[PDB]
Amino acid sequence: TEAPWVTIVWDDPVNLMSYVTYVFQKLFGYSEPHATKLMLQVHNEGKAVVSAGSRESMEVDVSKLHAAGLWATMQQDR
Ligand SMILES: [Mg+2]
Ligand SMILES: [Mg+2]
Ligand code: NI
Repeated sequence: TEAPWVTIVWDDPVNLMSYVTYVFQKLFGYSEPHATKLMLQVHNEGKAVVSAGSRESMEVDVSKLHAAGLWATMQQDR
């Protein structure tokens, strides 16, 4: 069966919170309040879904995030 996927960013001990907010705006076109909210969700919960779409589209988002130095994975949405 067909299924959509999500990209998840994970908290890490090195990166700056301000960097993550910028990366989400730059890579995804998100507004500042959206990017900051997602950043704080990852930082306070340990992880958060940052984007959603086809498996192929999430593969691109994971690669973009890895090149930025962020810990990203993808998984099917259930
Ligand atoms: Mg990270
Ligand atoms: Mg879900
Ligand atoms: Ni921290």
